[PDB]
Amino acid sequence: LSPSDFLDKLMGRTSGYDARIRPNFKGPPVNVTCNIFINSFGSVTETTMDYRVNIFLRQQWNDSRLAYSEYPDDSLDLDPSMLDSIWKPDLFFANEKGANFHDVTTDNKLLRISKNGKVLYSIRLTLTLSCPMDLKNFPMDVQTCTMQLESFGYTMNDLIFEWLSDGPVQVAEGLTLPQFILKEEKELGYCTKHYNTGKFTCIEVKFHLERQMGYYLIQMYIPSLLIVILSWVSFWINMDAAPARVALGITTVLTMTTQSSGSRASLPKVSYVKAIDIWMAVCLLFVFAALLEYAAVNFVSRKFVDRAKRIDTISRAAFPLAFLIFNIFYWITYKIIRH
Amino acid sequence: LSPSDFLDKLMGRTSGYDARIRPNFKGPPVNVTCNIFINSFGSVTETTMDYRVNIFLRQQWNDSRLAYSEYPDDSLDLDPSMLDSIWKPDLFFANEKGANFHDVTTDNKLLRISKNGKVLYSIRLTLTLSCPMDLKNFPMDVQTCTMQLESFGYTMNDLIFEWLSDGPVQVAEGLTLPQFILKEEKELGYCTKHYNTGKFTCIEVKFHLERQMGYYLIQMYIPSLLIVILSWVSFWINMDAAPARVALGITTVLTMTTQSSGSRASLPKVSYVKAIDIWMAVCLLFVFAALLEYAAVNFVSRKFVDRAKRIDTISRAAFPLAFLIFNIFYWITYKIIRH
Amino acid sequence: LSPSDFLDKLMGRTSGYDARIRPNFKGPPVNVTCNIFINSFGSVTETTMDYRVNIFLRQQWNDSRLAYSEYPDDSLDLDPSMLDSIWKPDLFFANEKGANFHDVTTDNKLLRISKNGKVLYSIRLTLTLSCPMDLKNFPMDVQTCTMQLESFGYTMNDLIFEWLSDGPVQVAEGLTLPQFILKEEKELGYCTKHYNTGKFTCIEVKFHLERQMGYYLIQMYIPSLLIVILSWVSFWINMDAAPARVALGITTVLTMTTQSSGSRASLPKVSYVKAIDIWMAVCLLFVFAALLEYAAVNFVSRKFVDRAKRIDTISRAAFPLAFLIFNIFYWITYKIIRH
Amino acid sequence: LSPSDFLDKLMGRTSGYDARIRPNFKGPPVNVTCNIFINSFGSVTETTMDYRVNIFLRQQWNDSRLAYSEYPDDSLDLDPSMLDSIWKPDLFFANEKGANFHDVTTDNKLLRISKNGKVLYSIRLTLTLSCPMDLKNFPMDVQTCTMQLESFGYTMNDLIFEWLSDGPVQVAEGLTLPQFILKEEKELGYCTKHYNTGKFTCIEVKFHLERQMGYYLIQMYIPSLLIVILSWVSFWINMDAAPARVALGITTVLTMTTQSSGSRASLPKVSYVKAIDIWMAVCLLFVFAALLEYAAVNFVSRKFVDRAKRIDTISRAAFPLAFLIFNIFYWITYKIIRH
Amino acid sequence: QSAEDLARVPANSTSNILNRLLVSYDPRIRPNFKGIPVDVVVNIFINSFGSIQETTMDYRVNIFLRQKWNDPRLKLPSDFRGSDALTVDPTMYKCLWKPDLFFANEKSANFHDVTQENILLFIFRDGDVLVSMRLSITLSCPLDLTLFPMDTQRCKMQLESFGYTTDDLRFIWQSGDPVQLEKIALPQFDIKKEDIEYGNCTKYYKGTGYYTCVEVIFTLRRQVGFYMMGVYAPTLLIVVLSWLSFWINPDASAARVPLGIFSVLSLASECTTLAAELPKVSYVKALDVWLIACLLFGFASLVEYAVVQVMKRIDLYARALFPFCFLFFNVIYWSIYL
Ligand SMILES: O=C1C[C@@H]2OCC=C3CN4CC[C@]56c7ccccc7N1[C@H]5[C@H]2[C@H]3C[C@H]46
Ligand SMILES: O=C1C[C@@H]2OCC=C3CN4CC[C@]56c7ccccc7N1[C@H]5[C@H]2[C@H]3C[C@H]46
Ligand SMILES: O=C1C[C@@H]2OCC=C3CN4CC[C@]56c7ccccc7N1[C@H]5[C@H]2[C@H]3C[C@H]46
Ligand SMILES: O=C1C[C@@H]2OCC=C3CN4CC[C@]56c7ccccc7N1[C@H]5[C@H]2[C@H]3C[C@H]46
Ligand SMILES: O=C1C[C@@H]2OCC=C3CN4CC[C@]56c7ccccc7N1[C@H]5[C@H]2[C@H]3C[C@H]46
Ligand SMILES: *[C@@H]1O[C@H](CO)[C@@H](O)[C@H](O)[C@H]1NC(C)=O
Ligand SMILES: *[C@@H]1O[C@H](CO)[C@@H](O)[C@H](O)[C@H]1NC(C)=O
Ligand SMILES: *[C@@H]1O[C@H](CO)[C@@H](O)[C@H](O)[C@H]1NC(C)=O
Ligand SMILES: *[C@@H]1O[C@H](CO)[C@@H](O)[C@H](O)[C@H]1NC(C)=O
Ligand SMILES: *[C@@H]1O[C@H](CO)[C@@H](O)[C@H](O)[C@H]1NC(C)=O
Ligand SMILES: *[C@@H]1O[C@H](CO)[C@@H](O)[C@H](O)[C@H]1NC(C)=O
Ligand SMILES: *[C@@H]1O[C@H](CO)[C@@H](O)[C@H](O)[C@H]1NC(C)=O
Ligand SMILES: *[C@@H]1O[C@H](CO)[C@@H](O)[C@H](O)[C@H]1NC(C)=O
Ligand SMILES: *[C@@H]1O[C@H](CO)[C@@H](O)[C@H](O)[C@H]1NC(C)=O
Repeated sequence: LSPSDFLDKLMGRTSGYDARIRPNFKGPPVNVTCNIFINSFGSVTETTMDYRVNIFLRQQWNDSRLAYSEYPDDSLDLDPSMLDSIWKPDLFFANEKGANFHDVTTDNKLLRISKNGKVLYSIRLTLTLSCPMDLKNFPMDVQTCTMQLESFGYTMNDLIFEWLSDGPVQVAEGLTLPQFILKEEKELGYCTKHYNTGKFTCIEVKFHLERQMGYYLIQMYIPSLLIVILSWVSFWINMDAAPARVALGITTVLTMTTQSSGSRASLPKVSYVKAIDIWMAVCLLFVFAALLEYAAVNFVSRKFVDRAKRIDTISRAAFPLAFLIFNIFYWITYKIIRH
Repeated sequence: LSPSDFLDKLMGRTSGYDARIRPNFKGPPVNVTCNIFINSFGSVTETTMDYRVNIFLRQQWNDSRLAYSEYPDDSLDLDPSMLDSIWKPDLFFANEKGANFHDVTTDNKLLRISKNGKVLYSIRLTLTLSCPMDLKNFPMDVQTCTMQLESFGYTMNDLIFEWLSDGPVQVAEGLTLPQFILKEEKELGYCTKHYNTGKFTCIEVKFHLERQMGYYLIQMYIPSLLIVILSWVSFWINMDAAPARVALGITTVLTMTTQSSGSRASLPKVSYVKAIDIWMAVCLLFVFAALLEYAAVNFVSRKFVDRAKRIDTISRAAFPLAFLIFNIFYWITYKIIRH
Repeated sequence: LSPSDFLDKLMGRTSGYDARIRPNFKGPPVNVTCNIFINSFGSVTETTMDYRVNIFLRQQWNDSRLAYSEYPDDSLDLDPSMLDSIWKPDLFFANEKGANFHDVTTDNKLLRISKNGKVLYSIRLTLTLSCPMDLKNFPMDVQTCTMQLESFGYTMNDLIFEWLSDGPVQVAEGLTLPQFILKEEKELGYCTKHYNTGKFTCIEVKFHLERQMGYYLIQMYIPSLLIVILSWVSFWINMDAAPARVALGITTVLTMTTQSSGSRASLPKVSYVKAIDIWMAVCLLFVFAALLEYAAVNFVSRKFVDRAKRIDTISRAAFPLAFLIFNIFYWITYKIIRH
Repeated sequence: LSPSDFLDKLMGRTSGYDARIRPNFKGPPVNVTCNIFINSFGSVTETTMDYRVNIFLRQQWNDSRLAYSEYPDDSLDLDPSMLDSIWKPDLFFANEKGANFHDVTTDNKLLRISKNGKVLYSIRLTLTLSCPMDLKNFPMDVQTCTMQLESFGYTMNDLIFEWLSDGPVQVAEGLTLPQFILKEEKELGYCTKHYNTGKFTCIEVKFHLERQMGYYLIQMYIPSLLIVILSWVSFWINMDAAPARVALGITTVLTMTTQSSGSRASLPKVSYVKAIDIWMAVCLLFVFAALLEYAAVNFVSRKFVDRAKRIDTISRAAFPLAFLIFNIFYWITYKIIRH
Repeated sequence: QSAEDLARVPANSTSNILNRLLVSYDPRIRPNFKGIPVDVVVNIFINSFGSIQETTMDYRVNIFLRQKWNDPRLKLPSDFRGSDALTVDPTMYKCLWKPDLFFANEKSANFHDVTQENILLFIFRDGDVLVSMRLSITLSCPLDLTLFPMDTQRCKMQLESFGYTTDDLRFIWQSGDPVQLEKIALPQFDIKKEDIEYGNCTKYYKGTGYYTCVEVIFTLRRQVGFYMMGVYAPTLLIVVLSWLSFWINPDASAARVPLGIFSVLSLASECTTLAAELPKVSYVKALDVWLIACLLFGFASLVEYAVVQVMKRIDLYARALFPFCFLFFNVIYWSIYL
């Protein structure tokens, strides 16, 4: 007969099947094998510590009550309307902020009952997970964005999740992010919570987002470094030309202050110190030291002009070595040591 | 004898009909023919890689069960409230990030049954699809933003989509985007996803979005180009002058730095080096090189004038030619060979 | 007796009435006299090309199937919950982007039936209507942001919308917009859709918006024009006293570049050339021209001094004429013609 | 028999359970031991004066009519669908702005009725809680954000809330706020809203949000100190150098005022004076005071020649004393006198 | 509807014999039908008042809209004494008539549904029905920020009837403390309970009746301290700097060059940097008048430098005239735009 009528003969109000009771009741816990297939991975914002995904969640399990060997069609499938007549594992995402199904042209979910009792459930969810990023070393950071599936009111001896055998988490092939790159090293583990009541089951997949810094290396480091070079060539050459020296000093400290405090609207607003902020502050300190050493040579000037030019030449030899020492001790620290 | 009660015997209780069984069941597939009519378009954002489109989507398919012969009216339609009494193909959008129908003054859903059996279904959706944008060459790039219709749990031996013959996707005429321009040539074809559970039918459209470049040409390229040309004009004057070239050199440097530091609030906040960042860094490097290779002349001058005169006579032809070879490289790399 | 059962004796199950058959079925079409009454207006956003308006909407039409002369109470009221029993004409705003009702403290609908069958249906909608804007001439422009009301499923052979005679579209008094000023001349018109199915009625209203340039005059026209006059006054000096003339030239070019930077920082994000960016590029070009005049005078001056004073006087007479010709052409083409 | 049918036997149309009246009606109050478990804590803004939290809220209360001793199950669960067939205490957050439940795969409510009468009701809410924060001492402020639960319908004659004994509010380990740092000392107490009808019960928990002044201290404070030092070094030189004093004076005034106006667009947009504004104004005032001291000692040089030198040597020891006195009167009143 | 009974004693049996099963209490027809107008007694209680967006002209506010009227068809019988306030649950909130008010200038209003529904209804002995409901409205008030850093915005909230004229429904305030509010902190403005001025204002909509209405008018005075210690005193300091730059010697020196080229550059880079922080509103605000005046004075300083070096006799007049010419403007501007 028809799959609808045979289905309601199998799982209706009659025939002894309560949806509100788990299969294998008073026995071994069910093994809900679930996997995800993510489509979009966007808006990894730093002002709210979240990221939005749009996944396909497919979970399979067993129940002896939905078994049959009398019907021609081997895998029945019920419409997404009457999904309240089958027990479903009551999972939820342990850290999601906002999340919702999709309802374009139909309900985007599916439930198939195989002949061997294997029940297959597939949803299309949109989630906004919460990942606690740290921007301590900002333009060279590596973030771990996690996603945890968990049960809601079923203990480990009542229900357990476990990932699929092969390919439990797989992204779409053509996705890309504005700032980060989603690496191909995702880690799949268990983080089972040991709460006050019992050990509620939970599984976790963590993605590694690695930030690329071409934009910052072009438009945040190089202008300030060239400004520092100009700050040195101020007093490297112009010995006696004081109006051709004070002007370069004013302009270089002014353009460095403008570069430092007019490029913070394009950086994520946090309050702890970032790497780019340390570098900006050290460049500001260096141009300040350039202007101060000019003023010191001018002070010691007004029988001693040889000592004045000697201090000038010693500073012109010491500033590049000092900046190379800082630059090395910064780059080997942030790029190779903390990575 | 009325179209309110004729349907209650055509597809209601006193009729053999199931809204969960496709026509021609266990036979040939159902050739659903779809076509779109794009009303609005926009919100193309580089931060979340999406774009919002407000479409009239219609799809037609003929079933042998919904055919009448005794009725006087050719095409009768039922209310959208009773849209759970006809099999409708689950047509979901394979790259959406959220969709919703429209229900102003009446729900915007229409289903009309013809006399031979041709069901027509026209709805109005407000999707926000996701096209991955790649801003490698930013002020001159195209964006192939797609739209992927697909079925959800009907393989290609059950359901098959295909476009109309004449004018599948016909965008409205009065469209005007803030950044892009929708090119009037919309590519259209099949994607036909082959998952590990069957071959699922699919049809897709690709729009080409080309940038408008005039605003960046007026406000980014041309002022910096005139700045670097004026910077060459600077060191073309006599060399025996302490404040007469430092002024124009540091003027060019200050204007270049404030230009490149004020333009960082109008670009898309991505973190890989694009075309405009390369062009804004190279001109800054050039005006810095002009100021530095004047300061070196002012150093080396104090027959000691002959070497500085040779340096000036070399540099006066070195800088414009080494700029107009890079200019050729840039405008054949970004405008020509990368299309 | 009471209204709540008189409606059951008029349109209910016992009497003859149908909830999806139009008045005068298979006869002359029904003429819906539609008018609106806006309350709010704003969010005219040029980055998504859509405004938002919060309207009352009154549609009145006659149907003799509700004509009654049974008891003298001549104003029947249906509650806004059993609103699916009467026939009400479908109406969808053919350019909306998302729009919905209001449901605070009650349902915000009303349906009053009169004696002669003329019923009056008033709803309170909020609408995010789409408006294709045009910022070719930004601070001096007009927007013809329109609004259409179209039938959905009923051709012009079955239903016809028409505006009310005595001021169909009204405006709540004291309505201020942050940018525009809504005119008192609103052009009501007969749109008409001629699609492949048939011809569908479509009434429309076109508001005119005028951007008031009072802020742009005080903040971006007067300072730049002042800087152009200052750049004139720079080389208006007679002798070759260097630091004053060089000071004023560098001053004017730095402040003009900073003005251009801030103008990009505050203005709309549109990637085609606007009539404010033309007028900023030209002022930047004129300050470039004055600096180049100084550089040329210095380059020719060490017979030579006579030609130097000659070209200085010629430029001092020619630059005001050039700027006046440009300003005349600019303000006639933007403030006068395209107005 | 089945636990669902046993719930139908225990409460329904068979027994005398009335789901609209409180337990032990016409008698003593019913204490509800409540405890929360926060999962996210973010979006704490200063523009709309509210934060956003994502909690697991749990309530335990005794119900006399829900005891039983003739069933093998030690504690039954209750379906989230048939959950409005029981008494539940109306508990709302008195300072919320937007609050919603979750259902990501199923409803996230869980109701467990014990064998003696204990009832556990656990839900998962997302809340936007309105806390009013002041920024009178901004970059070292400590904001107390409260969450106050209170009854809606019943007074304290009927319903009495109280927190749990051990660990009422817990925090999910690994939280990180963008610009704050949450302290582990949560001060929880009673609230007892005294209204006109009766004293409605009210409990509350106050988190102590502390801010961390890294980005502000490195981006603003240290540049301000350096510019004040440069202003001192300006007139620390002798009067033989007429250019250098006024040059460094204009230099320090400009970099101070542009650091102020560059910081002014990254602070929270409020209208009362913050603690950073007082510092960035007084530092500008002292830089201007040093430059006006230079103007005075140039105005008096028209005790024949030491009338300027004595005042300059007095300033060269009196301005650091003024800055030190301001620092001791600032870093005490903001860092230690407002705890 | 047709269910026989469930209980006889408690506060639900009286509702079952009061409406929807017993004698017809039609919830569609108002009390005193074709008699006198019903008198609804409203009094809001504000819990939150914020997000005054100067780009959309709105403000969000959370109220407790209590409304209490007199229904003689719900006269509680004298069978009991303990049911002085017969509390009906919101499952039957639609089975009794309720006045259909609405906010005539709202934008997107919605209820609250946390852990329960937030509507409480009481039915008293003498027939007085009371409805409290928590509400989260976002009304619209036309902000006119011409006097921007010193302006006072009045924003009003008006309750109205929807379909019931003045001879059918009529709103009156409680007449004792009708608009209360908690301690609330606006980010920029300053709400004050000293001005909470309210009143009736019915509208005469043409053709169809004369609809009732009440309204509250909050007054908000935007505090000025950040702007005064921000873009007022540093900008005035820049202008005073460029004035005092006339005291440097021109004779055989080159150090007035930076004090000019950086004064004008600093004032321009303050003006057009402020131009993004201000509310994006395209008409002349008082702050913009101040900024253009300060830029005119910097331009005047540099053109005075030009005229003294294109023509002792002019500097001594400029130093004593133009810093004295600032004061007249600084008096008339703060007298007009304040
Ligand atoms: O009492 C609680 C609160 C606590 O909330 C943190 C999250 C949890 C997730 N699951 C879902 C509900 C919960 C649970 C199950 C059975 C009784 C009490 C109970 N809970 C929450 C609890 C943990 C564990 C479990
Ligand atoms: O079991 C699955 C998982 C898999 O998820 C990736 C996306 C897919 C696209 N659609 C969505 C529903 C799905 C499907 C149909 C019938 C049985 C199982 C099933 N799903 C997904 C599947 C593919 C193919 C198909
Ligand atoms: O067959 C169609 C598709 C077409 O879609 C573009 C939008 C239109 C808007 N109105 C609403 C529905 C529609 C219509 C009415 C009756 C039969 C078919 C039908 N439509 C759409 C149509 C046009 C015209 C009309
Ligand atoms: O009469 C009132 C009005 C007043 O409104 C401010 C909000 C309050 C919150 N709770 C919820 C409803 C209320 C209440 C309960 C019982 C009778 C009357 C009544 N109210 C509101 C009241 C306060 C106190 C209480
Ligand atoms: O018939 C109408 C249309 C008209 O729309 C402009 C808005 C108005 C606001 N109030 C609320 C609804 C309205 C009204 C009440 C009762 C019957 C009809 C009716 N309306 C609108 C009306 C005015 C007056 C009134
Ligand atoms: C589920 O996992 C448990 C783990 O011990 C195992 O004993 C059982 O056989 C599995 N399969 C079921 C319950 O079908
Ligand atoms: C279900 O039962 C079958 C019985 O053979 C077993 O092989 C399978 O592992 C079980 N689990 C799933 C998820 O199919
Ligand atoms: C659908 O099209 C296919 C062609 O690929 C055809 O074989 C089949 O019969 C068609 N089915 C119907 C119902 O027209
Ligand atoms: C109707 O079905 C028949 C298949 O036998 C064919 O004429 C045609 O493809 C169908 N019409 C459609 C799809 O519009
Ligand atoms: C409606 O408008 C049409 C326009 O042609 C007119 O013929 C007709 O008389 C009008 N009235 C009715 C009731 O159809
Ligand atoms: C509807 O028909 C009646 C017939 O008496 C007429 O008086 C009325 O004006 C008509 N209404 C419209 C809107 O045409
Ligand atoms: C509830 O019942 C338990 C039963 O042991 C008792 O201990 C407790 O005091 C009661 N009250 C509360 C508030 O838990
Ligand atoms: C609730 O708390 C009160 C204390 O106010 C106590 O007297 C009572 O025993 C507790 N339990 C119940 C069930 O009322
Ligand atoms: C308040 O409302 C209107 C406003 O003019 C007025 O007619 C009425 O009498 C006033 N007083 C009341 C309702 O007590």
